[PDB]
Amino acid sequence: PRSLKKGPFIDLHLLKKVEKAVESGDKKPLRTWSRRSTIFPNMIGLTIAVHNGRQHVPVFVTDEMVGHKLGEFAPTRTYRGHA
Amino acid sequence: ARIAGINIPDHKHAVIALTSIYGVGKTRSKAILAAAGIAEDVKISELSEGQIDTLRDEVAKFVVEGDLRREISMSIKRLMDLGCYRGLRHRRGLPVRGQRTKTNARTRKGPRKP
Amino acid sequence: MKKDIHPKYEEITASCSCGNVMKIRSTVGHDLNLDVCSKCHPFFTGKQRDVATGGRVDRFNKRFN
Amino acid sequence: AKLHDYYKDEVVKKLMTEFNYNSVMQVPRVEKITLNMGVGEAIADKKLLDNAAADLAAISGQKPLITKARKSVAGFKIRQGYPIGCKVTLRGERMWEFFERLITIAVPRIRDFRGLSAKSFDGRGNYSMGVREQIIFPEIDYDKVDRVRGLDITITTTAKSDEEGRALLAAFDFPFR
RNA sequence: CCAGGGCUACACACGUGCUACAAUGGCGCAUACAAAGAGAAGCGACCUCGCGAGAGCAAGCGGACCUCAUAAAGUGCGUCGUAGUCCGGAUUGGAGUCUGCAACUCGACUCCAUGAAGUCGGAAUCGCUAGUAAUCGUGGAUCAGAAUGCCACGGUGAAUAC
RNA sequence: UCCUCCUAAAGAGUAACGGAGGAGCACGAAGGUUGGCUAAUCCUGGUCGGACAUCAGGAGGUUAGUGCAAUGGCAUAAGCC
Repeated sequence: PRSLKKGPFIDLHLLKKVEKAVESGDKKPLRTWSRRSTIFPNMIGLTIAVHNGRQHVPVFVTDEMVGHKLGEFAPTRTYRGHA
Repeated sequence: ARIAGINIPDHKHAVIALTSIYGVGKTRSKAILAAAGIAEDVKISELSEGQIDTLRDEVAKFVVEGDLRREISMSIKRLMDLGCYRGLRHRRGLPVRGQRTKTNARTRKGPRKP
Repeated sequence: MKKDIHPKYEEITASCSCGNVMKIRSTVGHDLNLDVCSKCHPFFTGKQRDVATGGRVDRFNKRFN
Repeated sequence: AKLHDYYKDEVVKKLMTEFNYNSVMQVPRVEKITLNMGVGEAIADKKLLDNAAADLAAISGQKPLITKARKSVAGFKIRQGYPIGCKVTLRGERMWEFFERLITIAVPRIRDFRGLSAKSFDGRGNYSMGVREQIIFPEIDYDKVDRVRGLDITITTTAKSDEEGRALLAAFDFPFR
């Protein structure tokens, strides 16, 4: 948990990407490599292609996802089972 | 001899009997007895009913037994249908706080069958 | 009723701790002192209080300006 | 006692005013109330059923009848004529006083109570609820307690529908989530 | 050269440790006695603020001067009466603090709640001859943050050698 | 050797190394009388309890039951208490 007198974290490029995707009105999935950024209430409903080191997985922002970070919806380890 | 959900034991002291409630531990019972005014080294056999109904409202001050199991269960449920990392670890049955999954975690992944 | 085989079933006065008094024919063997009543229960009054079930954008704003 | 006279004024007058009854005999009457304790684990020892019978005798006012098995089942290791359950059928004024203690006293004490869902009517207005542990009735000492030992109470009303019996039980202030 | 991931995965097996299963103990109050170290993009008094981790304000010190830094077992008075219990403290939900571009993968700590296995451990096997074993605390290197490890320092302190 | 069904041709009876099943008992109650009662199997509802135990209601009407094989019977019960 970040300290409260720091504010939440979002990258400059992701936040300006979010603003230009809102101002442009277009709602395709856009990609970022920034898993460390907090989701925000202006980003609801749009798709974020989040990097998991290999791929860009599409994340659909919900009401329930708001305060969290972006990496929690892109699992970077693939495990099915041993036996 | 009975608070919001359950029976508290009667021969035990006030804070020790008060921890038998779900949602009330040690500091909660210290604050409950401090707000009530009863000295904690009395027994529920020693104590009458007016003190324990002023205890009843003061433990209604806190989210306790039934709706607390409701809150914890719903919070795990919201994480589990959310599909995040901690929810998915709650789903497979593994540690969620970054413990070592290599050797240990028989509390989480259960007693060692195979 | 079959005369002697039944347990005793007497008029007592129950002492409702919400403030109320009730004559009740019962089996307890004393004047029972119950804790909560059909009156002033949270489900009966309307204080059942199911929580918000989703306050994330509320929580983010009460955290941060 | 209480709920009988409250019935004889308010419940008949309200089911008169909101259901078309040209006669007062059409209004549903809660006729009997049976407490069943399907003990069942007395295939090993019948000390347990013998304790459960006295538990029901402490809950109600009647001495309960022990129910022997109807057909032999090898799925549950029972024999024909083995006493496997216990029941009280209580009707009349004693049923009215049991209904008093059930509503005014007992159903607040079901320990995280959320309201009994009304869809447990079977098709003709007879209700059935399941009380999970025996200490919800204050006749039990709780200094003596041995097992959890719940029961189920089924109420037989003379209603023919589910909505008429539901309005009848709701006229006596049932919780009904 | 860069960003992101991984080195932290987990049907399992083994090694080395730490915490325990309590009453020679647990909790609450008051209180006694150390040694060895480290410190300038550092150590950071006093006071104020918060339950606390901490913050604000900020003197002193390149040090037998100031700071880290209250030693803890012990002692005195209470309470617990042998229960998985006021033992145990894993797990998990919530709310935080600090370092850092950044704490999701994957840090440390604090609070509130929860209260898992465990009731002295199979076949086997290890260390130790005296200020030793056992037990209790403190300190340093690495280091922005991150020791139950490693290296050091003291306190109490045996039994047994035919 | 004995019993039940078919062969057996609508009275009885009727053979085969013809087709199928049982008996060599049980019970002082499982006999007598009086009084009372009525199934199987599904559906719904309900603590554990779940296809199947106990409860409550509905459907159905004897598909049940008979101490024991089969046939004939049985509600006025020959069935259950």
